[PDB]
Amino acid sequence: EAAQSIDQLIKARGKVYFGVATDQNRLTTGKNAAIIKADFGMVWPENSMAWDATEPSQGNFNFAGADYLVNWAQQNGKLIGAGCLVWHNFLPSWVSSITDKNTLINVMKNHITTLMTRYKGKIRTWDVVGEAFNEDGSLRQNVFLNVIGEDYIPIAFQTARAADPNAKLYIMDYNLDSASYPKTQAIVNRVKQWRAAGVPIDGIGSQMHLSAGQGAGVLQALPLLASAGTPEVSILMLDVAGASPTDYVNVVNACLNVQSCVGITVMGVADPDSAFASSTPLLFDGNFNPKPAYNAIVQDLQQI
Ligand SMILES: O=[N+]([O-])c1ccc2nn[nH]c2c1
Repeated sequence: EAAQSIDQLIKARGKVYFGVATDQNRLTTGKNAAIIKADFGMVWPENSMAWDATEPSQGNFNFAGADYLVNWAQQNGKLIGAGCLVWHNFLPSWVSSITDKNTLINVMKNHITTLMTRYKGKIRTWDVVGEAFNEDGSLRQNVFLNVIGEDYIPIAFQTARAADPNAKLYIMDYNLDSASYPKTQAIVNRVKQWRAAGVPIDGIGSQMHLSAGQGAGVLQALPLLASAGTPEVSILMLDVAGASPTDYVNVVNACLNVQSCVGITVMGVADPDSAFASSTPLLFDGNFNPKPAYNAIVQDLQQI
């Protein structure tokens, strides 16, 4: 049927992409590769770029999984996003146990530089820092904050910019879906401050793991995120419990409404492959058929 690719359609509305998280296992099973080829314009590593996947012991990197994704995307004419370079998730014990500031700075910089160098010029977007905020808006006391202090964030970004000046560098977080929530306000205020200091934060990414009914709030939250003045914002990790068309369409329209929002990435293709499968929160069902939300996004994006 005509005009059924949400990536094609969103590009026709002036956005950069509709993306999806994937990896080698997905691409070689199910109908994921077919759907991604037809319907999506950008891919991200669901897991293969995580620190645990990529640097399981100090200085010793594992690239096979990430290489597969990058190669597949290149072969299929897809943009690539990657991350997360610095966050509290998926950290090897060898990182978490470091207590010396200069050591951890250099570990972090080597992790950033190594990964970004390997894929230099190939990656549109890097999520450099993730999940840096507490729910109250204070900085999360992860190993980086505890050992390095708050400079870890400027250092990460500056390191990333040096490693691959072509990439757009993002900070990302979750629970940025309500404009009145302290975390949402805080990331804006801190990103403004960091950018005023010359930190090269090109984007804020909103990890939109949503419960039912939360789409509507994003119409206010996304404009708020864009007010930090980054050149870009994006929607990441999108899924919605229940997959209501109302929620999905509100999210998409938030993207359309926000000039600086470049695109939307969904957390996966088909429901059974979600970490939240019982909430059937994705755009394709367990037989790989598009769900009502997919079709509602198509109608919303269709336009002489
Ligand atoms: O948007 N994404 O779905 C997504 C998935 C994994 C990631 N790791 N870093 N950034 C990511 C974005």
